[PDB]
Amino acid sequence: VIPPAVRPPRLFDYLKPYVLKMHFTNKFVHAQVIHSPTATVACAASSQEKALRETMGVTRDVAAASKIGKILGERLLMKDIPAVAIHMKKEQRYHGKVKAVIDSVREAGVKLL
Amino acid sequence: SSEKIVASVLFERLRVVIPKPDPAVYAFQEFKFNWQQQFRRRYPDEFLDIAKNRAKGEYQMDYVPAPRITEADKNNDRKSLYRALDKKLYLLIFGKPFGATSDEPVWHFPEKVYDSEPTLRKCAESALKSVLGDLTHTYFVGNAPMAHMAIQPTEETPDLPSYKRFFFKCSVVAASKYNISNCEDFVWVTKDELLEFLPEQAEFFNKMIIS
Amino acid sequence: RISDEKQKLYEQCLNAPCPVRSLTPKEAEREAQREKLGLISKDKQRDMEIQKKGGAAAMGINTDEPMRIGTAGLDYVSLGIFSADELVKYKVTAEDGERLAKENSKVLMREHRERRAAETVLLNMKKAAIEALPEKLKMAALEPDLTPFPANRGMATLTPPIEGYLEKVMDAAKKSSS
Amino acid sequence: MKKGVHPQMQWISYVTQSGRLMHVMMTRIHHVGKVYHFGAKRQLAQSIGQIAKFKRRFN
Amino acid sequence: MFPLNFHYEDVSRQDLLLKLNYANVMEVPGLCEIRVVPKAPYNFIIKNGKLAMEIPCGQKFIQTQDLARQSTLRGHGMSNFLVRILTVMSLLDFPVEIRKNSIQFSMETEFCEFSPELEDHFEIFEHIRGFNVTIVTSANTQDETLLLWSGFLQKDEG
RNA sequence: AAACCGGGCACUACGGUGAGACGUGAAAACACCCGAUCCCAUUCCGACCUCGAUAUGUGGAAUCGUCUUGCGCCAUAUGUACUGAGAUUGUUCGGGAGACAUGGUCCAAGCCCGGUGA
Ligand SMILES: [Mg+2]
Repeated sequence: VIPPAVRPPRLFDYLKPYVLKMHFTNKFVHAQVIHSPTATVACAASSQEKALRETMGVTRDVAAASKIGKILGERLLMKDIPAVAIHMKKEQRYHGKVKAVIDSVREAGVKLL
Repeated sequence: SSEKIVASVLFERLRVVIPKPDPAVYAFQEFKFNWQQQFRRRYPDEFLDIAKNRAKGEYQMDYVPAPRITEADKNNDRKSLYRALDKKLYLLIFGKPFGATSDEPVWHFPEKVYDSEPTLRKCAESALKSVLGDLTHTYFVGNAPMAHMAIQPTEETPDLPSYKRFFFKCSVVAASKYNISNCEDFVWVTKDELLEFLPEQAEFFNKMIIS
Repeated sequence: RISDEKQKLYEQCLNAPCPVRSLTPKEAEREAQREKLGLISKDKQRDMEIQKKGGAAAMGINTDEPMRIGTAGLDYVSLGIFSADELVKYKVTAEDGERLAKENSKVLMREHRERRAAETVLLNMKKAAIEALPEKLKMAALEPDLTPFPANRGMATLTPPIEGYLEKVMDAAKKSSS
Repeated sequence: MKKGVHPQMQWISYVTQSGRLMHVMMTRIHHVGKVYHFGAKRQLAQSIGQIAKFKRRFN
Repeated sequence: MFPLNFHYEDVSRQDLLLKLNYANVMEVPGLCEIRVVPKAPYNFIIKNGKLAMEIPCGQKFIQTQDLARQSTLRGHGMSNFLVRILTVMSLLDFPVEIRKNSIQFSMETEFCEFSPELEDHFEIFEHIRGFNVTIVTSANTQDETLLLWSGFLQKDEG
């Protein structure tokens, strides 16, 4: 079948302008928080960064995803962003690296919307 | 002008036995067998007793596997296709090749100078036939050369004309002995021993020959 | 006639138990809730029948002495492939399994990449040798060689041929045929 | 591979017509693994023709 | 380690690279999977027919809706099953047919009669029509499949 | 630093979706090549997905570029069909397709991370 175009969820009562999106490659893990009204990155954490690619041994596994999630949660609380909304792609489930990033963000003290 | 194409034969005996694997690979395979047995269905003893109840003794003949290290390996017996079973062997002949550096014999492959034949594979087959006598236990691999060498005259040998030497591959099929003629001497050597025999051409044959 | 006892034995083979019962964590909590309610599954009852007379050790599973690859008297140490001191020592545990699996992945990837690099270099030199030919000979050499592989060529195995083995078997077959 | 679903395996040995020893796996249907030898029993079948029958009969 | 995969990597791949025109080494075909299905009329009910498929495959078949049965072998199970098939093929002249990318083979009860490990427990394989064995290769041409099958089928008599 | 390159998000049918041919793997990136011990995948199967593992192999599959095009899509006729008002039993004043036909597949373009430039 022809795949339908993916739409953001429809607004019901409130805006919720901060959206968390995750990306994983063969070498690095990524996590971007997007400000939807301006299409700008409010906060981002990845193991490809110059300050982070040497402070951890493995930059591609589940442990790296957990570390990047904790770093992103601390950075989000530093920018006074109390809560984010989770966006999963077509192939992403609540398992493995996605689960590690989500659990580390929630454990850092950021509410999930 | 530039002519006299030379066709060479890389005559090959494949590995007789599998080489020793890496110890971690063997350890993981043995662990993978033993670990998966815990989660696999164990057939009852009565089904095995179909074979056990008629597991009948005989006059009995015990099998002894042949050792991987042969007497040719222990004696370092060259000209033998029964040594270095986990490695590959290559045929070198001792005589005068197409090059004219001197009138002294040197180790080389079976060559023949191309004159008028339709293919270079025919020239390589004629070169091999002139050495082993017949192509009964030989198998040529591919109509194309596996590699080539362009030999140009340098500042110290201006008498040698320019020519190209083309290498063809041939496999030993089943014969463990060959009648080698039209040469003074011959050996069966591994890749490392052939590189040691050819110290000036080792950088080319290290790429031409996959270890 | 056709034995119903033999069919029952084959059914017992098809529904044979395992030395240890593995449960999905979704199913493990369901089994725990069934235990809380007082309900016992048939497989749980069979597993408890196994555990009261032993367990994995009574069903040919032990950790400290793993089964070797091959039959008795013909293992890799006995065939001369491996020495005893150069064998990696392990136990049948998941902790050793992680180590062995990671090292196996590293070694296999390295060996595979070495083989592929060597094949790529050989293919490039084959193309260079093809392009350095006269036009008639280049056209002749560019044709595919569809000649089948010789069946008389062998396949490398753990043990070489015995010198007086194939000749004896072929002579016996030829004498029995005539 | 799902756990608790497949039969147990067994290591057996194969010996070819030249004496080469090979280890393969097998579904566990014996108590211990055994060595199996392969003969040359290719079992080709020949039928005597009508002309051959006539020659062996009346010549 | 195992002789079939080592034979493919050490002998057949380099010969196929030298014999055929390939742009890169990842165009060389290999073995993908082995599919085993029983021949069309069978009982579907007797435990004999189920155990006659479980034992030579080494893994459990899938039984869909009770109209179809199939076993798909990959990896080391495929190589183990294939070397077991190829060794018994030295005992007779079993016919195979070469598709565009597949090698179809009929595993009759005569094949199970000549398996040395299945000489005993032969009451399992009696009154069974047999199985269809499909060997799938990653070849784009029938000639490549024929060359690969000729490379894998090796015997000491010749 | 100001441009360029790679990836992620965003924009979007002139920007979509196919086909063919030619290229490209930058000291980097993406993917594949390799494995199935744990998580996960299979009403059988590492096929898919997943977890692992890659001093440097490959761009075969996908992913990037360039052209050629097919459907679409956008723009635009000319005429006609049909039609609103109005009775010289519609001699008037307006609207105007579908199918054709002609062209185009633009221009502009945001944020973050990494690399080269620095
Ligand atoms: Mg129109």
